[PDB]
Amino acid sequence: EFISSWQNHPIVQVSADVENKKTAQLLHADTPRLVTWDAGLCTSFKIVPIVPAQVPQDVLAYTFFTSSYAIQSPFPEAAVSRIVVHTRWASNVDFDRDSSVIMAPPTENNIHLFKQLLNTETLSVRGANPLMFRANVLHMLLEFVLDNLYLNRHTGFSQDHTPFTEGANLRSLPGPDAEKWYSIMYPTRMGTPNVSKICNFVASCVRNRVGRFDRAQMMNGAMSEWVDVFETSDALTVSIRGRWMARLARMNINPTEIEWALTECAQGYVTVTSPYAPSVNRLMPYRISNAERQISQIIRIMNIGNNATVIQPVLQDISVLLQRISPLQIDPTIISNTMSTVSESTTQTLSPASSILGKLRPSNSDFSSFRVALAGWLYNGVVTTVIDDSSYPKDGGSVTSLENLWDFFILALALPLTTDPCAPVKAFMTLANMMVGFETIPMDNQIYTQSRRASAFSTPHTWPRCFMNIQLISPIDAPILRQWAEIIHRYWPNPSQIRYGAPNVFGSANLFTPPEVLLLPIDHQPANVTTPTLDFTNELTNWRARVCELMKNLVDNQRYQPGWTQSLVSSMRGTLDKLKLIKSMTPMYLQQLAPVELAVIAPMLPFPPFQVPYVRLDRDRVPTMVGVTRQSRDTITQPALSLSTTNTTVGVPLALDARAITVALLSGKYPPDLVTNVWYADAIYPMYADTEVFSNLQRDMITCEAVQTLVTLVAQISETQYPVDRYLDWIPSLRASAATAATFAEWVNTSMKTAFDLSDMLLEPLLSGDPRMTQLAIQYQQYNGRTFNIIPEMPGSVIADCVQLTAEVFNHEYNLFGIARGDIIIGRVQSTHLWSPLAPPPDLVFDRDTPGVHIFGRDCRISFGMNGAAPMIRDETGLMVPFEGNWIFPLALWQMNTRYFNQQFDAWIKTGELRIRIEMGAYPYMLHYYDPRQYANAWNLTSAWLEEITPTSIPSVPFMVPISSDHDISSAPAVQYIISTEYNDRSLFCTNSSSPQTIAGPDKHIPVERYNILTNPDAPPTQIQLPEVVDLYNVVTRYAYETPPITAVVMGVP
Amino acid sequence: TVIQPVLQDISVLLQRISPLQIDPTIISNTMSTVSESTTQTLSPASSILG
Repeated sequence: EFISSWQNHPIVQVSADVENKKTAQLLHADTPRLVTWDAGLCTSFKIVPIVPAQVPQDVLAYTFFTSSYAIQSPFPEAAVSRIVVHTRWASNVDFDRDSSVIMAPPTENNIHLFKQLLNTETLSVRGANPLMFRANVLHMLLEFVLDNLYLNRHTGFSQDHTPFTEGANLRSLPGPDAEKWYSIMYPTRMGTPNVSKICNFVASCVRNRVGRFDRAQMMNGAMSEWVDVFETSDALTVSIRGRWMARLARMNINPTEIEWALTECAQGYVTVTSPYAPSVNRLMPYRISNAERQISQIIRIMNIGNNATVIQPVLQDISVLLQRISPLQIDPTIISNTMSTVSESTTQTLSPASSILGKLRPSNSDFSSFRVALAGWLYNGVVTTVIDDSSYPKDGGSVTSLENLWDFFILALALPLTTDPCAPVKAFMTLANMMVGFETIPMDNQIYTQSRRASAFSTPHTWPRCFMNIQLISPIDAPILRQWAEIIHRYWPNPSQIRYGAPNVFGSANLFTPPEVLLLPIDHQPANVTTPTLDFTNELTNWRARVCELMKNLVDNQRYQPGWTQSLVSSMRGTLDKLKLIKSMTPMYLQQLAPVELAVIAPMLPFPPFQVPYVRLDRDRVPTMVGVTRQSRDTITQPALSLSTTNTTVGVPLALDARAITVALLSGKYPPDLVTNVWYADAIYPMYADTEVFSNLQRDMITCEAVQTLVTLVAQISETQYPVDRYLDWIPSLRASAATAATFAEWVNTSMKTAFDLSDMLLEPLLSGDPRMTQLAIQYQQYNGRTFNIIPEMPGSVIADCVQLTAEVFNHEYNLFGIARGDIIIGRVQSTHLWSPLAPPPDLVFDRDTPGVHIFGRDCRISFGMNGAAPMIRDETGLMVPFEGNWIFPLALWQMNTRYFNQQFDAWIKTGELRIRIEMGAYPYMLHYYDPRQYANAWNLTSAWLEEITPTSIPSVPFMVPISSDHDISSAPAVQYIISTEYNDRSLFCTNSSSPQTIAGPDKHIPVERYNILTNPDAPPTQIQLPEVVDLYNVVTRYAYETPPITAVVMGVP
Repeated sequence: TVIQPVLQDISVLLQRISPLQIDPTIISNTMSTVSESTTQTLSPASSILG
């Protein structure tokens, strides 16, 4: 029943997204589209006709005008012409950034541009909410900048064959119908037969500044490296592209340092070559500062925060790569062969060999879990590999059981390879549990007694006193267990370090450790031969030997031995002896080769290593918390102060299988004839033909760029802690809340993703939380309380700077963007004069300090007239006044009482002597031209505008401006109601451009300062007049650099 | 029985006069979890959501 319901499921949007695919993002990220080439004109401003020229006419014969001879003109030949922004209206690009900003001529409505952001509540299609004008303008400027990120392309030239120029070189545009461009690029090339405006302007210009200006021809017979040309353009886009190219050039590298980096990162196992001769200036933008890498690393950490499903596939990928590169493979039969030789009697009820072989079951697939355990060493910051619960004995076990003895053996060998700091305590408590009743020790309290599950001891606070202080364990009452504790303290592996990477190209994303440094939980000792042979001088070999000796002492104890038959004792000790001297090559591999492989692999990871120091037994330095922050508290501004109380803990444990790791430790063999320097040279060679790392570097650059853009943009509509300029305060804006900021940030993120062609997700972790106080930091804390924090000092950002530059320019050229500044005055003006309403005569306007005015505020209230008395309204001073004179309203005051005010004031405004000034700040505007010789009344337009005002939306202000003429005309009355407050008519370009002069109506010659290079013989060619006046004819640098793939220039030696 | 309608009606009136909107997707996005801890059942993030 035309109630306009069921129009609400419209534009109201959706933001909630299910994001289980963090793994896909982490394993591979889309590369930004950095380099793009533009072959067209580096301009974004278009001159358009508005009113066709008065041709033919009864005054001048048609033979005078230039158009009658079909001569192309650099400028429109029209009665009225104006300037309109139209990004890339002449460009010819290869990749589209799909962020165009286009308006229509002011005679055509342009309201839809300013209602694009937050007018989801606006009903009318012709209206928009003034309070989001600032946000809409900021979005428009951001898209304006983004659409212009292109590199100018060098096309080609041709010498002139006509006397119009002194043999200049003219650049040829690509694409079809290139004829029209030659008349637009070079205004000075036109002939000057007439006295008209265009001909006069051209004749008053310099003649040698046209076409090609300078070039750098390096190689005879190849493309010129770059050129400089005089051609139509705008200073703003030229500056933007210049700084963009400057950033790209700062990011450049050359092949020689590339081969140096690749040689370094491969540890000398791979040799690559680069050419040595005059090149052609390729462009390979891959070098970025360490700060950007740290920012990207922190963002990446915050994604995988406290989630295991996101990190586990990374570990499997690393395991697969390691298995692909490593020379170590499982010996199928070593354990069975060595255990089949022990001697035993067939009359025994038990057989140690049976039990051990039953527990081992070497399924050959155990090296996968061994490899993931190895990979865990690189990410102890977020992932803490631990032994699964199921590996421990079910009820706690007992030393009298053979099965429990073998379980203890498996756990004892498996534990030292995990990244869990609390591992040694669990190793000790594993035996302590089995030894209960048999042999006792003092524990801390009644909860964590000697009979707790060994896996329960997980934090430094639970470390038993007796374990840290050996003397508490009685050498008489507990010999075996004291011996075990001494073994743990004296023979646990010592962590070490190793250098890796190529910092001068790849940078370094290390946070809590020095660059190039990679920590290990095992001491590394480089091998000095390339033909390895079996050796027993290893940490892990000593560990296994000590464990076997401890078991042997346990069996032979006189308090425990008499429970066993002598034959069983002999078999057991023989089995332990066999296990002691097994010929497993894995400890050698871990001590000598594995660190080299990790160092080789690490720089090529998609997720660079993130480590915290390994502490052997210093309970004071065990890390207990790793946190990141993305916000700041209420009043705290300095990140070093709010970091402690605004961080979110990050980390997650991962479970492994002790059986598998023990099998790996026991059954490793090398290929029958191994020569390491050949094996690795053969294996590593393919894997350094991968260019994913450089792509990751570019992605990292864009991440920080976007973060800085977000903070700078948000610092405009709200209040933040960072210093920032402010040029758009005069544009009205609402009192922003958290929700408004979140919506604005979502829009910014969408725009940036679209512009650079990113299909994955960007900035999302920052969207959660309030974006008005963003800050990036990270810290971790030891057990003793000493804390360490890292605050990456934010680098620059070209896009934010360019956006601010365009905003600063907008503070002067707001007319060109279809925006009028100031206020409006509503009042009847009837006369035959021809002044433009956009440039009203000074006497018609008034302001707050004009004598005899009335200012009105929040207390609008009206007393109706009675018995002929005039109605009255209350001034802000408490005076009662009639409906006449000059008033001043804040606009919201009219918005909140539209209907009442219309009904009360329209008659007096139309016919009486009432004039009102509405305070707007800024507003879109519309033009309606009219014939001066005909009667014209503008009351209908103003009436519609007034009546369509809504407490949420207003429509574009309509103006009625006369049409300029180039010959004598009659006059006719005109009734005007709306005039602007100050000058707002900077958009106009020329009037009667094809005629000798303008007789009636507003007059305007070609803006001379827009062509300062041509008009001023003394100006240097490279002068610009920003931010006050944008020029329309500049010196443009066009490049011809190559962007070859990495493998095309650097080829390895097989 | 006398009290019940009064409180119910005032609750409804407050519910559809206030600008506040209750949106649990805030909680869901902040936790940003489906089911962590692939193998071991204990996962506090899933537990609190449940």
